[PDB]
Amino acid sequence: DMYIERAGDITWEKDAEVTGNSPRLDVALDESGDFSLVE
Amino acid sequence: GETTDGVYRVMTRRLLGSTQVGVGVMQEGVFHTMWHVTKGAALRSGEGRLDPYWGDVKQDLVSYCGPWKLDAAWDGLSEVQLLAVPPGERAKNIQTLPGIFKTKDGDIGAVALDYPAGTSGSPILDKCGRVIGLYGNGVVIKNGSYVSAITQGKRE
Ligand SMILES: CC(C)Nc1nc2ccc(C(=O)Nc3cnn(C)c3)cc2[nH]1
Repeated sequence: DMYIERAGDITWEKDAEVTGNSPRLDVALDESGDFSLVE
Repeated sequence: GETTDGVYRVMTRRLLGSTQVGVGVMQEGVFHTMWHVTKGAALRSGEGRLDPYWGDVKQDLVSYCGPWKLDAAWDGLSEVQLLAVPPGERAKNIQTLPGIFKTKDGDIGAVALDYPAGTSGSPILDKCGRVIGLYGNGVVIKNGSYVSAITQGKRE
């Protein structure tokens, strides 16, 4: 049995940790909702 | 039970101890999460029951108590925030500029942040705090890191 617990408010926080890159990737989505790399 | 707007953890007592399988968003009385988290199964909120209302395995999304309410979109230009809710750790906002997932049916925004599978369902936000999508359905790239799509549903 699955259950839910509150974890916080949904807000934009100024001066948050800024990380992560922005890659342009060619992908395919299958009938089961799975993404795969197309190269 | 708890119907307050906000981000929630999705847990189970079926495995060892209490295990976090995913995250979801409560908005306008509707609970929104990714399909692979709940597999469409019913949820418990305190002493109340949340029954599924809509779902699609291809979109990897599911809504409880009502129809999908999240309708904001990434504008293709601005940086966004992943309000990550990791297992056993506090809610943490992480800002990044999304990349792209090019598909035969159109481009989709994508966040290059890597978090455990238990983080799936955590919302991605725009400057006004509106939910533009959910994190957790993506791909494993060359260097072994995970890159997730910004997954958004349709509001009728
Ligand atoms: C690369 C590794 C170090 N990290 C990593 N973060 C993940 C987040 C989600 C999933 C995941 O399995 N999603 C999914 C979406 N749909 N389905 C069926 C399954 C995997 C992950 N791996």
